[PDB]
Amino acid sequence: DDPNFFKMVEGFFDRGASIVEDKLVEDLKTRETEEQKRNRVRSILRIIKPCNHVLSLSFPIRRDDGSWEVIEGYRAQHSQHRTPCKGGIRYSTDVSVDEVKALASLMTYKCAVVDVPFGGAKAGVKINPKNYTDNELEKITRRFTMELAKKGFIGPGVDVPAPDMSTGEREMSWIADTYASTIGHYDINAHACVTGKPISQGGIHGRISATGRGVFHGIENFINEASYMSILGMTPGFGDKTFVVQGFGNVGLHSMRYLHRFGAKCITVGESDGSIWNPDGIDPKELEDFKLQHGTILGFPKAKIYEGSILEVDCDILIPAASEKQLTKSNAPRVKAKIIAEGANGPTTPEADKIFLERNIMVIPDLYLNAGGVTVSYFEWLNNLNHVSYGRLTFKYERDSNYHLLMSVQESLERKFGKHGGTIPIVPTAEFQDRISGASEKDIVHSGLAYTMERSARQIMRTAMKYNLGLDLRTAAYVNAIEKVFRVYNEAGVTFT
Amino acid sequence: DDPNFFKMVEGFFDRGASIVEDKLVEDLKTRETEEQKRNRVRSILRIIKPCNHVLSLSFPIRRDDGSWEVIEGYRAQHSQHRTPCKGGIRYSTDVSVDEVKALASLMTYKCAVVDVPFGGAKAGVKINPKNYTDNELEKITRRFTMELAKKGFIGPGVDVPAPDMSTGEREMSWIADTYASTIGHYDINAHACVTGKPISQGGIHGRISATGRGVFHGIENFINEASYMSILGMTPGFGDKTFVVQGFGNVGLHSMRYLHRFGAKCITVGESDGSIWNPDGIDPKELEDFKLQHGTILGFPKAKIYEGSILEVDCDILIPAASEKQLTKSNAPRVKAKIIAEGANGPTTPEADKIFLERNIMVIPDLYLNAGGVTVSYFEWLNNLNHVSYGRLTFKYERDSNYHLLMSVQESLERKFGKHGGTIPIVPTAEFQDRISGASEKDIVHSGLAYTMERSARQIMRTAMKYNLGLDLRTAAYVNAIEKVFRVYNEAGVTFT
Amino acid sequence: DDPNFFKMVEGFFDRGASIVEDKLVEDLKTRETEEQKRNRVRSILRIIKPCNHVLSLSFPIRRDDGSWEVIEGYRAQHSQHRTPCKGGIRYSTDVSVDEVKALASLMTYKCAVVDVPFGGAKAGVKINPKNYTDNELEKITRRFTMELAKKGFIGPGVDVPAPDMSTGEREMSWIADTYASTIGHYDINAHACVTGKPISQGGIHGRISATGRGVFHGIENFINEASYMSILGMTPGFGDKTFVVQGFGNVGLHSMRYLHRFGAKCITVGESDGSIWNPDGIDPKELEDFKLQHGTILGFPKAKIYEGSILEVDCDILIPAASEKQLTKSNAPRVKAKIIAEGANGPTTPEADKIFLERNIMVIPDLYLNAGGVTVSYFEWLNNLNHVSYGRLTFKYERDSNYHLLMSVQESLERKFGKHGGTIPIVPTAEFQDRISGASEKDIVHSGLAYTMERSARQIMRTAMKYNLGLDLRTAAYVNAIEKVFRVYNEAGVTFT
Ligand SMILES: NC(=O)C1=CN([C@@H]2O[C@H](COP(=O)(O)OP(=O)(O)OC[C@H]3O[C@@H](n4cnc5c(N)ncnc54)[C@H](O)[C@@H]3O)[C@@H](O)[C@H]2O)C=CC1
Ligand SMILES: NC(=O)C1=CN([C@@H]2O[C@H](COP(=O)(O)OP(=O)(O)OC[C@H]3O[C@@H](n4cnc5c(N)ncnc54)[C@H](O)[C@@H]3O)[C@@H](O)[C@H]2O)C=CC1
Ligand SMILES: NC(=O)C1=CN([C@@H]2O[C@H](COP(=O)(O)OP(=O)(O)OC[C@H]3O[C@@H](n4cnc5c(N)ncnc54)[C@H](O)[C@@H]3O)[C@@H](O)[C@H]2O)C=CC1
Ligand SMILES: NC(=O)C1=CN([C@@H]2O[C@H](COP(=O)(O)OP(=O)(O)OC[C@H]3O[C@@H](n4cnc5c(N)ncnc54)[C@H](O)[C@@H]3O)[C@@H](O)[C@H]2O)C=CC1
Ligand SMILES: NC(=O)C1=CN([C@@H]2O[C@H](COP(=O)(O)OP(=O)(O)OC[C@H]3O[C@@H](n4cnc5c(N)ncnc54)[C@H](O)[C@@H]3O)[C@@H](O)[C@H]2O)C=CC1
Ligand SMILES: NC(=O)C1=CN([C@@H]2O[C@H](COP(=O)(O)OP(=O)(O)OC[C@H]3O[C@@H](n4cnc5c(N)ncnc54)[C@H](O)[C@@H]3O)[C@@H](O)[C@H]2O)C=CC1
Ligand SMILES: Nc1nc2c(ncn2[C@@H]2O[C@H](COP(=O)(O)OP(=O)(O)OP(=O)(O)O)[C@@H](O)[C@H]2O)c(=O)[nH]1
Ligand SMILES: Nc1nc2c(ncn2[C@@H]2O[C@H](COP(=O)(O)OP(=O)(O)OP(=O)(O)O)[C@@H](O)[C@H]2O)c(=O)[nH]1
Ligand SMILES: Nc1nc2c(ncn2[C@@H]2O[C@H](COP(=O)(O)OP(=O)(O)OP(=O)(O)O)[C@@H](O)[C@H]2O)c(=O)[nH]1
Repeated sequence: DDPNFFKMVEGFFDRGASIVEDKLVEDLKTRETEEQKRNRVRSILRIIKPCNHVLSLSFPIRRDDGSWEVIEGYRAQHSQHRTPCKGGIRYSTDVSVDEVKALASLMTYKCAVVDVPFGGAKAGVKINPKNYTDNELEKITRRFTMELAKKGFIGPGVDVPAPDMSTGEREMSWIADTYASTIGHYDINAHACVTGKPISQGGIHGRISATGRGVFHGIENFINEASYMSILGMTPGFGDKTFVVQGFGNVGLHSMRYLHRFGAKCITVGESDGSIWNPDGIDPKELEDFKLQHGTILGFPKAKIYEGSILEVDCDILIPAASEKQLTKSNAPRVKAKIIAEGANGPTTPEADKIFLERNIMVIPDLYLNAGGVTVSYFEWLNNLNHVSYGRLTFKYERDSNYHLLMSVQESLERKFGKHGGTIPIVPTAEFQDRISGASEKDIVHSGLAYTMERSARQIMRTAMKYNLGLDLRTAAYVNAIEKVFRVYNEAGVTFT
Repeated sequence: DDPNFFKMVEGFFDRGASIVEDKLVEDLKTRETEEQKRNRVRSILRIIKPCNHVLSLSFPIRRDDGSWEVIEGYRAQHSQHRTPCKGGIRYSTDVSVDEVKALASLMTYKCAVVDVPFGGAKAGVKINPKNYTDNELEKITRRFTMELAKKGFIGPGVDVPAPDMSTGEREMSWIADTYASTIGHYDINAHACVTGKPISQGGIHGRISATGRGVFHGIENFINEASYMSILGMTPGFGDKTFVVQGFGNVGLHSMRYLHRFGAKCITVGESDGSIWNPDGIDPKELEDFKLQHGTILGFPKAKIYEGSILEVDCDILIPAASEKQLTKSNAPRVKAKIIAEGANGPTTPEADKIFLERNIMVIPDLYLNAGGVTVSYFEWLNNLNHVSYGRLTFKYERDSNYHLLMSVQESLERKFGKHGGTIPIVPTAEFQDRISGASEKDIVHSGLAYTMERSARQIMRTAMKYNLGLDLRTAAYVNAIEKVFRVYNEAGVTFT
Repeated sequence: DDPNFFKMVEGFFDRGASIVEDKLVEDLKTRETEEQKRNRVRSILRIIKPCNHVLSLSFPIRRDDGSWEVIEGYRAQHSQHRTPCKGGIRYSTDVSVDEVKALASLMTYKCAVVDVPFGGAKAGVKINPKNYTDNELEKITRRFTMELAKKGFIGPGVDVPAPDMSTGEREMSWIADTYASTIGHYDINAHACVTGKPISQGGIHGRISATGRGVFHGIENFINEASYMSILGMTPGFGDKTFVVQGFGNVGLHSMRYLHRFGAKCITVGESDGSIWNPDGIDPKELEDFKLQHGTILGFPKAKIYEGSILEVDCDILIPAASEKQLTKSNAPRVKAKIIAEGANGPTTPEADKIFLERNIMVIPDLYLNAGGVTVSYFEWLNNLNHVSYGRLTFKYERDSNYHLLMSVQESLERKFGKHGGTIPIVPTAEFQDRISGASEKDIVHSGLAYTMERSARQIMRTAMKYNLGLDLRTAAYVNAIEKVFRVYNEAGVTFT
């Protein structure tokens, strides 16, 4: 059980088309024959599936010891029905076009599941950042954008890179600075070419913790749904149950704190080295220190090394957040859990899905969970496309206008019950007192994220009941994804051909 | 005491770096040695200080008598950490690269003190507009932009000119029309290349009086601060004290009315010709007529000519708003005032500062006062970048929604106290009645300006206490300025070098 | 014996580097250590070898029956040391990135062997032109350029497509017309984006027969070299020996006529269907008719069907001109020939080379033979980059000036021997009479091609003796190729890295 990662995501898309194909002909309003309309649907589905562009590079670089190297680099743009196309830049010696093509596809559907205006994209670099000088990573990241930009694969109108595995705000700043100063110098939207930038360079409050909140608001939108918890046989709530984490990195890290702050007791955590198992809870603050002190989660003196993979650890909510294809046909029989959230991108093989549906354990699709990161990188790309600190124009104004609603209510009452002259004191609460001056930059993020992953969780529930998919929310997700991208191709007069 | 105007502003920047350098190493989070980190700070400070681009021109023109002339023209772009770069266009026979370089620097800090997304810039033209036909000024202004545009010094992504000395809305319209019709024709943001345009050409309510409000809200934010007025030995309030004005032009003019309407009695006013001294108040309306009738503030029959410079006149609030370096080591001993506001750009020599701190008289930095003009020209550049009359989308909607808050409150009460059926009339006040339909174009200006210069006045107070700078708010201003521009260079991975 | 076609061409490049590496260190003039210089050479060699860009596409098309299809399309740009990059566009259901990458590499060396200023490139389309309407091929070819152009893979400054397998002047006209009218409309060099265009659309006399002349002048430059014919044991001349042809298409066709007109008796010919064997000669005119009448070379009533592959036919000069990898380890033992020319691109597997060197049969590298086609498509790209019919400016002038050389010689003699008054008639010959008006468009082609493949044949001979490669001219060719591309990288300061 190790399919070509692109043949796998295609496999999910397949079961999606196998169910939509019927409810999609009846919504096609053209005037043709029944079979003809189906010969129209299946055709458009064959256009969605493949990637529309897969660039492939090679970089002469000069390492600090003067020697040269080549660096294969990739970038796919899955679909063009929606511009621009976002997608992270991954640094790993395990990246390939067969991987990038699929990760590129997912973000075409992630962005469709959470209603974000972007096509899919993804860029890889065969590289191990743990090997190279922090000068060499600059000469590599800047060259990698110099190559893309001149071939039309970076720019606020075509593609928007983003952080991903083994990349952070450090790299994303090198990109925005190279693009702004070479190609899109005159363009007013220069700095808006990448997301995940540092705050001082045009970022957004909580771009790092963005994905974590995703995993959080996702789990919350289901744990607090009794219709499934009655099936899974658990309790709506967090402090009553626990969870584990694969891949203590950005997702895994912030998936903890936001899920740790509400009573859910993070049992264990692991990484490429080993596992750290404590059935009583690990402080996400303290462990975060060792990643900056001891280089690994190992040695953590408030837990122990675990002779076994996290995926088999007894818990309540499994969260693979480290790499692809981790759960598989050989790990599925030994999960011993109830819910498998997904921070990583397609961490479950399609063979293991049936076993999970068979074992009666709910799998929440990665299309829905790690989509939080996108929906915040959208606010960033949209922040620095308007050139204004959101809400700055109307801080002093909203603060005044609200002080005149409450006043008018007061002045109005002091004429009806004011016969005694009694001063009715209409004053804000503690909560409203914060929201007087309006929506600050952080407020729309903590809301626009919690809202985007509210509508999405419904549209997934609303579908899985319409088609009776039970706990295969994944298939229900692709249905909502495919139905949306279809109406774009259908009405667009797909081509000039 | 007549330093090179660029060696002067550098001198202020110096005393700024001399205090930040310590509290800035500890905020640098890189992993190096102490001395190394200081070898990193001082280096970045040497990058901020100089101008990154100083163009220099020469114009063949054809005067109306057919003769040719050359016209030296300058433009500096101080820093590029923030695009675009705004900066006025000054017409004076006293402009030079040594001047423009410094005025360019100030606006890099002005924009940093009031948190406005622009680098600094400034453009000069060795010219005397009082000499040339109002046709020749067009052939000069249009040629001056034709030259800049083709070399990448005008355009909504690089630079945005603005009014300044001896230029008004007349000139700024010639620029926007030349740029829109030659270089950026196809660009959607063509007309957004300059600010200070006429309203019919995309201006903003009160762009002329914008700078005056700055000087006003600045003074107000300090006069109403007892912590200093206890030191200066005066009273928080305006009608109890007076003020004078140097340079009756745009700043000086509107600095009067907005400071005249609140009881502060404008004692005198002067210009290149002479002074007009009346210890009982000059009507800013009446005097404004003579500038359009008698060509000068002289002859004003409700005052007298003053055999002396304004800077020595007895008053309470001195406002130099005419030119640079006016106060100096020779004028400082004879100020006879309490507060010296600054409408002009660096009207005080650094030598006179010590004398002012010694004489125990508070000097409000020009970085803070005339920054109002920028913060409104930002709203303009941001108005005509969105292509919509701000608030037009939601006039009829907010008006309705507010009529349903007040109604719901009424309908809610008529069920609790409505046992008598008594019609509770929840109706807006007089004030709220204006703010029903929402934020109009003028409302955000009168607020966004009053708000921007609220946060700034605090950050300056908040610093001058943290470092104990007493009344040298100027040094406190640069500290806040330098700390902000530093975090941009620091995190940006300053160069690809 | 069926290596990955890119692992094969790499294999030749390898044996090339294995011999140059020594004679290339001594020509490196930098000041380093011996081993260091070798750590510099091997590094640059690792930069040359891989492709710098390999795009990959997918086309929604609308077949005439209304159904949709996807069409994978590829394009590689091997190297960028020389812009633009030429390369054909092949239509075949057997194309893939693993093929295009190598064919792209060859043209980086072809162009280096014949000193033509282009990097390598190649574009494929998984398609069978024998299946689609001649309308559908237009909707496919135009879309394929629309996709490339917007991503910077067509244009006289980056890439220049050209005819190749299953494409002719029909397709190349659709490309030039689509590019000229969409992307490079304003560009003055629009129509110069592709070569192989029809004459009326900016072609060159004999662009079709261009490659054939290549195969001809190549063979001639060796057959008339006794130094090898003494080794091979044959006779310098054509009418005394015969030859066969694989792949009667463009190359194979015109390889016949130009080699048929000089006595060499074309024995047989074959194609995807079958062979046509006549040991007495096939009229290239008559057989050309059946390709336009009977759809195949079969049925040709002046020969017979041959139960066997051409590659084993007894002859004197074998010319595979149909596809890749035709000769191989299984066909090498049964060649029964003396010289194997190569019209096709790498039609010989590296394993069969040793067998050919062992069997003492000379293999002429495809790098040298089919390079004629490029050297004419260069004249085209250079014709329509100058916007003038070459030689038109000086037809009437050269005709006059020559009539004054011959006259002056006459007038000069009629003073020395003119004592008798005898009219010396200095008049042109028959041959010169043609070349009076100068170099017409066709003359430079028939010369610039015959000349380009003169210098190249020497530099290959001049190398194979310097290094004693005997009859492995192929390895001698790559040596001259690598030595040239190396001096470009070496001196260029290879990167900004
Ligand atoms: N971080 C983000 O912004 C986003 C991340 N994701 C997904 O989340 C996943 C992880 O987040 P990242 O930020 O990439 O974390 P990261 O970039 O910090 O690295 C993940 C960590 O997991 C560990 N790990 C990697 N492979 C492993 C394996 N096979 N077994 C055990 N441990 C392993 C590594 O030590 C690494 O520290 C990624 O796979 C990505 O697909 C998706 C969207 C946004
Ligand atoms: N290089 C570029 O083109 C960049 C452009 N931008 C744009 O600027 C706007 C900034 O808004 P926000 O940062 O959200 O406001 P904000 O109030 O969130 O500002 C965040 C930080 O930026 C600093 N800052 C503000 N103005 C500055 C200036 N003129 N110079 C140096 N530092 C300054 C402030 O001190 C604050 O610490 C964004 O909308 C973005 O579109 C932002 C970053 C880089
Ligand atoms: N007006 C604006 O939009 C802004 C102005 N400023 C600063 O405000 C100052 C004045 O405002 P402007 O609009 O330029 O005024 P303005 O362009 O109307 O001219 C200033 C007036 O002051 C008088 N004056 C000039 N030099 C003088 C001297 N040495 N002694 C006595 N009188 C003199 C002149 O007669 C002139 O009428 C300028 O120096 C400029 O740096 C700063 C930001 C924006
Ligand atoms: N040349 C250009 O490209 C210009 C573009 N603009 C853009 O147009 C927008 C206009 O909004 P505001 O002026 O703030 O609205 P507004 O309500 O403030 O309009 C101000 C004046 O413009 C006049 N006006 C409005 N639409 C007009 C039209 N179609 N033709 C002639 N006059 C008209 C109105 O009568 C009004 O007196 C701005 O956002 C600006 O971005 C503005 C000026 C010039
Ligand atoms: N024609 C040109 O302009 C140039 C051609 N070449 C090379 O010359 C070769 C042939 O020239 P083209 O113009 O492509 O000819 P073409 O495009 O007319 O087709 C070649 C012919 O050979 C036959 N053929 C193909 N594969 C075969 C196989 N496996 N067995 C038997 N017969 C087969 C086909 O029936 C076809 O008619 C190509 O492989 C190409 O690499 C190289 C440079 C320029
Ligand atoms: N669409 C475009 O931009 C094209 C531009 N060109 C340029 O035009 C130049 C033409 O030179 P050659 O064709 O080598 O000269 P040529 O003497 O070889 O002309 C070849 C044919 O073109 C025809 N022709 C010449 N001028 C014409 C015109 N104004 N309208 C229609 N047909 C005409 C002639 O009758 C002749 O049959 C080339 O240098 C090429 O650069 C050529 C073809 C297409
Ligand atoms: N690595 C790390 N990041 C943190 C930590 N605390 C907060 N952050 C991030 O830094 C940002 C600033 O935190 P706050 O000032 O508390 O604002 P906030 O958004 O209310 O913080 P949260 O509610 O925890 O998301 C947050 O949005 C988080 O994304 C922490 O302890 N460790
Ligand atoms: N030169 C000059 N300008 C004026 C005068 N009165 C108003 N203005 C400017 O013209 C604009 C229109 O004035 P109003 O209709 O009163 O609107 P406003 O913003 O409430 O006016 P103010 O509150 O005085 O700023 C104002 O914003 C001022 O900038 C005046 O008497 N003389
Ligand atoms: N298919 C085909 N093409 C031909 C034939 N004869 C000539 N051509 C091509 O058409 C062009 C015009 O031929 P010519 O007028 O004889 O000029 P040319 O260049 O002297 O012809 P060649 O010397 O045979 O190359 C030639 O350059 C050939 O490329 C032919 O019989 N069949």
